[PDB]
This record gives sequence, structure tokens and C-alpha cells, in this order.
Amino acid sequence: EVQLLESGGGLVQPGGSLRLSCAASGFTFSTYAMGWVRQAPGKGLEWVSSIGASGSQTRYADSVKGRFTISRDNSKNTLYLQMNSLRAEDTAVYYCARLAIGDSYWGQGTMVTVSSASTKGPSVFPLAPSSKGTAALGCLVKDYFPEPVTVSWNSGALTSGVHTFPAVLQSSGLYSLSSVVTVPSSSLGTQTYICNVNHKPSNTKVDKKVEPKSCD
Amino acid sequence: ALTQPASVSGSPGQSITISCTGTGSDVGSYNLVSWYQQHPGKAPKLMIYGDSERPSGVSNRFSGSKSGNTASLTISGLQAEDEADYYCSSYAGSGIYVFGTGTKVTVLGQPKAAPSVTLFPPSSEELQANKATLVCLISDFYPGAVTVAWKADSSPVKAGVETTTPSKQSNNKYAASSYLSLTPEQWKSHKSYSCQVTHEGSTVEKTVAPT
Amino acid sequence: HLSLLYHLTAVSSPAPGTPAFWVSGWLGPQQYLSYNSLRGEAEPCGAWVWENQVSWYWEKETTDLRIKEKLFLEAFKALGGKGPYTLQGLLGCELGPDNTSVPTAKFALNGEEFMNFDLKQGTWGGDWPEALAISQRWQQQDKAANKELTFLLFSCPHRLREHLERGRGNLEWKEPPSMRLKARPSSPGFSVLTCSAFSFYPPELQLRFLRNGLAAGTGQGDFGPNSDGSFHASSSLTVKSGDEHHYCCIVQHAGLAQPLRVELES
Amino acid sequence: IQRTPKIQVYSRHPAENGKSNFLNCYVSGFHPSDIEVDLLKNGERIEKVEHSDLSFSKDWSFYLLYYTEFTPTEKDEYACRVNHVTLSQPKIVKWDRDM
Ligand SMILES: *[C@@H]1O[C@H](CO)[C@@H](O)[C@H](O)[C@H]1NC(C)=O
Repeated sequence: EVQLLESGGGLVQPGGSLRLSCAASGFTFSTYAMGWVRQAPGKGLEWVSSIGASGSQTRYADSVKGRFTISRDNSKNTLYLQMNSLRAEDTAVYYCARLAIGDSYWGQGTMVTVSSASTKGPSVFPLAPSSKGTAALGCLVKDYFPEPVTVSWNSGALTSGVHTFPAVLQSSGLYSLSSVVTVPSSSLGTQTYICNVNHKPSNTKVDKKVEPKSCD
Repeated sequence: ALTQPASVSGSPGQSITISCTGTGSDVGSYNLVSWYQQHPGKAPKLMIYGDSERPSGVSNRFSGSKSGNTASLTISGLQAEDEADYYCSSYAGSGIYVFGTGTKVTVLGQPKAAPSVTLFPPSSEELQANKATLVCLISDFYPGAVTVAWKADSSPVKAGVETTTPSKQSNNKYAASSYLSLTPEQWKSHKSYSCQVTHEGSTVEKTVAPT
Repeated sequence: HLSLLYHLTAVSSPAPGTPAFWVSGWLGPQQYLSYNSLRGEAEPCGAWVWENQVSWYWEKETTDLRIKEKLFLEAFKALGGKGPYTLQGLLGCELGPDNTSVPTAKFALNGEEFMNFDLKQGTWGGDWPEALAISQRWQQQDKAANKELTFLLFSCPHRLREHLERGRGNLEWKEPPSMRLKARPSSPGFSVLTCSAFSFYPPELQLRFLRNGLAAGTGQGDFGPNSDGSFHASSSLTVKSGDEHHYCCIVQHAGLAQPLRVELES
Repeated sequence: IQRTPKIQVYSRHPAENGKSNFLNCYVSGFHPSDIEVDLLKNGERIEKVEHSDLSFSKDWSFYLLYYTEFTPTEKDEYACRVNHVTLSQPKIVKWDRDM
């Protein structure tokens, strides 16, 4: 019932700014201190900042002192984190956290990338099934930056047997991933398969229908 | 300033211990040690608070203790789903936390699972864009160690190869993928391309051909 | 001066033969009450030993502090861990000229203020997790918040008004200070002048220095108590050697009919 | 937290040689509450010393008055020895008759 939703993650140039938000629900927000904990890709947890239940007291790690400003709006049930003077090493997933002595509730995280590199939206290509048993069809999502990319099938109606693979970071600096769904062979030609590719940082949204090719 | 061993390992049903160093408080001050478990692609889960207390609905098998500059987490009756990253945490009061280095736990003796391979040729739409990408997907293998080799017919092709490191999954098995980039001319200039995935001395191969 | 304040302290690891919890009760600037967990009974202090008192008055004080004793120690179970911890309470009320009360309910952990009691909501609260945990542990105890509010809004103003109509002499006690102005050598061609006030009550007192009658400074000073609740003060000033007798000290105090001029000793 | 004690030494009444008096050591502003205080006559601990209740100020720091009956003398040397976790070594403050 306790829910925490981070918003505002994205790509920022070094020296720029970005305000994260966290929408809290399922508890009396003004009673609890709140905090931000970040995790760099493939690295440990780093506590960033905390704020008192009423917002009157704030705390900051040495690594973010003077650049970040945690704040709070209790009437709106929202936690904020204003990041200024962003440096590359600030790239991380940023978790919203409800602070307590005997329990710990977190959000899902939001991705912050600090890079001089420009954003690029992916090309989407269908991976047609060769079967006509089970069949494997999918979508190739090629050459995008930065992470992440979200992929659903048939607007979320298809979820069973779907496997979205971790992206590859290529030498070009761009990422690529594939999403494959394993379906009954007999369903081909009758069942429509559409992959929904959304890449927020570049406002790229693509629906690719995957057709069966049958040149006997 | 909290420090943890990088990894610890154990066999099913045994007990392991993860140490945390740096948990000392000055005179007139205090701290409270928490232990967090993090499974792949997921937010951390609080396992121990107040040095040695278990939240509601945390397994009996987890216990904690603090003693001066050292706190320790003990996982007894080790199960496979205990495989994760574990972080000690110190709350000094007044809203100040510090997180430990992190310790990856591995559970020995898990069954070897060979990888399933799926190879996709370059699509018609991509070839229309004067580009071609071969997509090799590798699923549900353990241990997480594979090598990939690409073949143009029978010749080893190393240029244009981008292979991920194996990423761990909830089921404790691993997934990876490898992408061969090639011009449309090279693609049609051979009779077949193969993706060879070697895992624990055993190779799984898939082949595609231009049509 | 028209204030009644309880100073409560609990320690998680008291030295052997020392109380885990003790309380001093104050009517303005003088202590009237004593309580510790080792003896377990609230006692009068100072002049209040001779205050004509109603039956069961100190039994009631003892009853209330005993409840607060168990609660303060319960707060350490809520925090868990090893500590050690110090929990301090600042509870009481203050009468205004309108015969209305204003309550005070603040708490400190390991020397830092971290929690108060809201009398409009009847809950304990604070900005950090340690506050919320202690608050939640006390909410659990039945009628803990009820007794807390009653102590502040009924008992304190009642106890305060009782002591006003029957210990009125103790609070309006006016003991003028005994004064000394001594000099001692301090440096090549310099002296320090120390003006000291002895055994005075109330503690409000002003010391200033005059040179040949003209203003010459406050000096740097220090207040302190005596064993009987009266006070001591002194200020010092650096003067030219051989010029000491041209100075004097003027003291203002409610126990003096007018400002008193004090000159150097003989 | 920690707070270093403040130490004040003074007599209850103006010092008159040969006349009985009270010597005070007022230790204030310290945290935590564990403190150790000795009154000294010519460097030796006075045995019959009393003290007030351990109390605290509005900033939550603790204070404490130690006192003993005594008779000043032009030669005799009085001091207050205080030990606290914030002190590397015991802190000895001599009674100056001027205060
Ligand atoms: C203050 O009010 C109470 C009634 O609430 C009354 O009994 C008491 O005598 C009053 N005290 C003064 C000094 O007026």
C-alpha cells in the first residue's frame, strides 16, 4: 500500500541541473523523514541526502554538499531533489526512500545520466519468425543513447513468454537491445504481434508490427 | 566508513557470515546497523535493523549482531534464492546514513544449465536501410560464463562483434547476447553465418542463411 | 519566574550505584523537587521543605514521575541497538499576567533536541526516525498520551498556582548581594579589577564599572549558584596600574532599594 | 554529542581569613552527564564534599555544583579537579580569592 514513485530522470550535460520528484502514497507523508539513495551502474549504494519529516532539517553527503538541495512539499505529498553542477560521477539510479527505524520502503528508481554526448533515439526492426512447435519472433532496438528503453508487446496485452534482453553497449557509445517473445507456432498469421518501443530521453515512441515471411 | 568483503560463498544448508567494519561510535554518540539485500534489477530489501532485529516477513535464517567496530550478518540454512548483493548500513541519528561496500553472495553446487541460443538474420527493413545486424540471444545458462564466436561460412569473423557480459536473473541463471554488424554485401556474399556459444566446454550453435 | 519546569533525564547505562532516571523540578530559578529511580519518591528541596502542604501532594508528584520513569526507559527499547543513550525531558508550564497557562514539552536525545509533544493533537513528534520510533512506542502504551496531556494542561498549572498561594514568600524572596571590589596585578603596568557579588537572590543582577563616575564597561562576567539556591556573580576589567582606586563598581538588583556604588577595598 | 565542561570556583561569602565560609565548584555546559569532581585543599582531596542534583540548562547541557565548608587562610591553596570524557587530562582550577 505504501508507494513511492520517482520522476524526472534523464540525460544532462556536465554543469547542468535536474530536479527529481517522488510521489508518496499509502501513509501519512508529513510524519516521515525522507531520503535519496543513489547507485551507479554496477556499483554500491550511496546515501545522498535526507530531509526531516517537516522539512526543517536537511542532510547531505560530502560528495553532494552545496550542489544538491533536498526539499519537500507536504501538502502535495512530494519529495524533491534539486541537483546543480552535475558531474559525470553523479550518473546513477536515484532511489526515493522513506526513512524509519524498523522498516524501509523504496521507489523503483530513476535513471540520471551526466554526459556531454547528445541523445539518440533507436531504429526499430522486426525479427521475423522462421518457424511456421514454438516460434521465436522479436524486435531489434538499435543504436540509442542513453539507457533505458522500455518494450511491451501488443500494448502490454502480451506478457507471457516475453524476454527483453539487457542492452549491449557498443564501441560507438550507443546501445542496442532485443526483445523476443516465444509463441505457439499455430498462432502465426492469426495473432498479430506488435512491439511497443519507448525511449523517453529522445521522445522516441515506435510500434513495430512483426510479420511472418514465407517465401517457400 | 563501512567496509565489506567483496564476495562470500557457501553450500546449500550451511551458514555463512558477512562482516562489516567501521561501525564504531564516538562517546556520547550512537549508531544503528542495518543490512540490505538487493536482487538483480531491484530496489534493496531491509533484512536486519537495529543491529539484530528482523522486520516482519523476513526469513528466520537471517540474523545480525554488532560489537564495537564490527557488525556481522549471518545467513543460516543457505538457500539458492539467497544469492544477491548484501550491504551493511549505519544510521548515526539526525538523518545521516552510510552504506557499506557490498558483498555478493554465491551459493555453491547449483546445477549446470546449458544455454539456449536463438539466431536472427538481418531483417528486410534493415537491409533496405543498407545495413545488416546479426542477433544472437543466449538464455538461461549457469554458470554465467560463455564465449561467443562468429563464422562467415567457416571463417572466424571478429570484426563487428559486440557481446555483452552475462547478466544474472531472478532464477539464478544468466542471459547474454551478441551482435554482429556487417554490410549487406558481406551478408549475401556467404552461404551461412553461425553463432557458436561455448559454455562449460560444450558448444551450442545456430546458423542462418541469406534468402 | 512564574514558571514550573521539570528537567527529566534517563540514561541507558548508568554507572553502578547511580540512578537510571532522575528529575529536578523548578519554580522559576529555584529547585523545589527531587526524584530519582534509586529512591523512588519525589521530595521537596530548599525553601519548599518548609512550605505548608496539602496531604498527598508529594505522593501525587511521585505517582506522575513514576509513570514517566517507565516511559523514558521504554524509549530505549524502541531505539534498540547499544547506545548508550541519554533522554532528556523539558516538561512544564508558565503563568502569564492573565492567569492563563502556556505549556512546554520538549525532549532531547544524546544532547540534541529531537521531539516534542503536541497538545492540540496529543501526540509526540519530530523530524527524524528516532523521534517517530519513540513516539510510536509511547502511543502503544494505553493512556500514555492522556496522562501526558493531563500533566501539562491540568496538573502543572494546578501545582504552579498552589505554590503561588502558599509559597509566595519563597518566590518573592529578595536577598541583596554582598559586594567586593578587589584589584590584583596582572601585567607590566596593569591590574585586573574584579567586582564580585555574593549570595544574592533573584539571579537577575547587573554589574558595571565606572571610572571617576563615568561609564567604563561591563567587564567579562560569570554567574553561578550557591548550595542554598542563591547566586554569585563577578566581572573583571583591565586597568592601568596605580589607577585602580579611581574606579568603582555599580550593581543593580531587586534586593537593593537603588543602585549601589562599590569602591575598591582598603 | 560531546560538550566540554566549564569550571567556576568561588566562595559563598566574601573571603575573610580565619572565618568559616563555603567553597563552590560549579561545573556546567557538559555532555554527556558522567563527570567526576574533587575539591582540593593544598592538592589533597577534601573528604566532606557535597553536591547539588545533576541538572541541565535550556540548551540541554548539564551542570553541577560541588561545595564544602571551609575556613580560608592566606597560605592554604584550594582547587577544583574535574575529569570528563572531553578532557585528555584532569582539569584543575585554582580558587582565586578575587572572585
Ligand atoms: C486563577 O484561576 C483559578 C480558576 O481557574 C482561580 O481559582 C485562581 O484563584 C486564579 N488565580 C489568580 C491569582 O487569580
